[PDB]
Amino acid sequence: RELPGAWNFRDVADTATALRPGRLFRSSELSRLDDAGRATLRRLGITDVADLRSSREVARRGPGRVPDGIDVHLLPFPDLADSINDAATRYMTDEYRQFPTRNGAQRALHRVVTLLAAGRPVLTHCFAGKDRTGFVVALVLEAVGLDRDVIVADYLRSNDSVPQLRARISEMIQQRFDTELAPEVVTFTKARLSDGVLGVRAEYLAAARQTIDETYGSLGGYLRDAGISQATVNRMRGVLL
Repeated sequence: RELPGAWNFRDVADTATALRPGRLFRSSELSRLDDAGRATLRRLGITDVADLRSSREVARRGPGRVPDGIDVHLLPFPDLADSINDAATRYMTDEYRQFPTRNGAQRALHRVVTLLAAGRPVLTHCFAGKDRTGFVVALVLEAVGLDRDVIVADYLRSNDSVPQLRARISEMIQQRFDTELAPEVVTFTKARLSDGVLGVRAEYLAAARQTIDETYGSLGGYLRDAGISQATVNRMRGVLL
């Protein structure tokens, strides 16, 4: 259930029940993991972490406080930083729209898939664990043949963490003279900590997915361009399903 010191944590198999449990996990950043959190990671058998945070985010928030025996792979993916909170919806949709072509997006997907295909239990995270992470996870799941509704079910679970993210942001702001704020905090604060910026919606993920088809022709063409072979996909399907 819990990963103490982090939030928005789950095994993807908790939702996508055709997956083997213990293979693909997701969460918020791990920069405040505590002793109980480190023990949870060891207990679950996670050997690899994919840290999708931008290097600014990593600089400010610090490295994931993981136990020994876990390889943290730095895979920077540009962050989402610069009553109508239809403005938040527009902004977020446009951010997702640009995900596929961001510098580092293909690199992150390539490494996550490569690790999974090798039989490594992997935890993928960014800052809030909902947008960048939600994109990468969704493509992984689609690559192994899961239906959209199952992918979206797991993606939307990040809405359950919105109160916890809000509390975390307030605490970061209180500590802003001790630790510089991650750039997304500033943008989310401007957006008046909307549920539209703190949460997720199926329209966001669908915008990114549409851009893959428009730019690369298909998901297969995106995966190929990202150095991911069908052999690797096949191995990943065998490991995950």
